[PDB]
Amino acid sequence: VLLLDVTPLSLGIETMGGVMTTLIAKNTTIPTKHSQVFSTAEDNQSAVTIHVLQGERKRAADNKSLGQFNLDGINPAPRGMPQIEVTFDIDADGILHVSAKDKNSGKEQKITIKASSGLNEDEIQKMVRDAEANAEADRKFEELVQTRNQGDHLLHSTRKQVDDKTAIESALTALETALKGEDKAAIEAKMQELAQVSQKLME
Amino acid sequence: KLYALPRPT
Repeated sequence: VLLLDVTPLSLGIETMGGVMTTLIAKNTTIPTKHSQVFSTAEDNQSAVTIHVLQGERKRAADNKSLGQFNLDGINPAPRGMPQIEVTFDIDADGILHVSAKDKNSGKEQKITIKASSGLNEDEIQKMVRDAEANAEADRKFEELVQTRNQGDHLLHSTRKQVDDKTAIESALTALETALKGEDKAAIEAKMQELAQVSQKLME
Repeated sequence: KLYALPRPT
């Protein structure tokens, strides 16, 4: 074969912090079916938002949206606990079916997206030449959101382990006021501090 | 690995 039909671009979902986390790589041959288990970003999260994205760039907002939908009913429960199976199927006709399932509740939802949607050739050329153009660029937002997400969980997971307090609370607002920043090593520095006024709650 | 989502709107 000289020819073959492929889904032209990365396709995935958005995850915490606003990254695109893909399920099916660009130029993958289709029909192709893929599955990936997600969980919940915050504790006692009851519902989630599955957003389908087309494109290569690390930041969700930069990729083409194909659709979105909710998965509700999830038991309130500690972040990471709920097993949320996300599945992409592209059949023959290039019809794209996404579906998210709560292993617990067994609650499930699905979206059916049209073959004709996404990016067009011109768009798909620019997506890529845009992508590698901002390679370094995007590997940067990568570890950033990695760290926000990390400091966020703490901000959260510290706040409830608590005078080394008047102090912890301090950190907490040095951490909160940094998370919002685009300076990683900062956020992480600030994390470092919390890491050491808080010992005397582990002690 | 394993990834996390957010709450809807």
